[PDB]
Amino acid sequence: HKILHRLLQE
Amino acid sequence: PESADLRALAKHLYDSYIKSFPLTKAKARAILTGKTTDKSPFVIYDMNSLMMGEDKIKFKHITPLSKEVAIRIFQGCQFRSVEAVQEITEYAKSIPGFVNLDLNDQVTLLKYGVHEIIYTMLASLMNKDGVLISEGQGFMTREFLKSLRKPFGDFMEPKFEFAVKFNALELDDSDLAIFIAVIILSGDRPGLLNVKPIEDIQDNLLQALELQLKLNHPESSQLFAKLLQKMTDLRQIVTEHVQLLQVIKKTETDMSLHPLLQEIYKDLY
Ligand SMILES: *c1ccc([N+](=O)[O-])cc1C(=O)Nc1ccccc1OCc1ccccc1CNC(=O)c1ccc(CN2CCN(C)CC2)cc1
Repeated sequence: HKILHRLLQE
Repeated sequence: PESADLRALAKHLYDSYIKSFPLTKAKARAILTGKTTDKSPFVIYDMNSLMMGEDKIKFKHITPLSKEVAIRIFQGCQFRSVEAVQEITEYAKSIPGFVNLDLNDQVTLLKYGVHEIIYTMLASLMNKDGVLISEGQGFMTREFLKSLRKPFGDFMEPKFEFAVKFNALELDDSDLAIFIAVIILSGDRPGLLNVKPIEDIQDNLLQALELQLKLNHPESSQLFAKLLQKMTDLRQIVTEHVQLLQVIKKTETDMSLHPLLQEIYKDLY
């Protein structure tokens, strides 16, 4: 879940 | 007494809801009832008015370059869904304690939650005969969506069916803010590691939601109960929505699903 992970950290 | 903290929570949520979701129910109803005297949405009932409405609705998201109507509409719908997920995610971050949860759980709550929330988001844009598109610039009819070829003709109907029932509860943005937070923090999602801190936060939100509904809708009784029963139906209803999308991903070579949407539909139920 690279994008979902990325939206949550950024 | 401790109600003040729940009222504070409800307002904190409404304030971040306003920041996260540009098109509110208030604006959508204003447009749908003509309360505001901005120029009405361009109504789209068929292939021809789809074509004629192109100045206002602006289906230019196919920018490598086009295809049959069903695909162009579905990708229009798909585009907005991606942004909806970006919005729900920002809103989740504002829910107190959520970002302190395990990042796998953050992901899992959103993975299952977004779909349930999107159905509620569509309701705000809907009446019995159609849906607002292009940030209120357009209005696509329910008949037109139905009349599309399979598998696309039945994609939006379940949302229309739900929307008719859901909108009858006559919730506003301040109710919806807390309702969305409750959905996101369900501790019975598949594959959750730490259920306890999810359930602790959700305890507060349901208390906040119960209070809000009594204060904001004192005339209307068992609204809290009516609302939880919808929330449980919603979970049931989303299991069909996932299956139709598997088919579209696997069958329709003309188009493709946005990677993000592939993440949230992957390995679900
Ligand atoms: C629809 C299809 C598939 C999925 N899915 O794969 O999960 C999801 C949906 C969906 O849920 N849509 C949705 C969720 C929440 C809120 C609104 C919607 O979509 C409403 C809808 C319904 C039918 C057709 C279109 C739409 C909304 N889309 C548009 O209005 C639209 C999108 C994109 C454009 C082009 N833009 C390019 C960039 N700049 C220039 C603006 C215009 C125009 C209109």
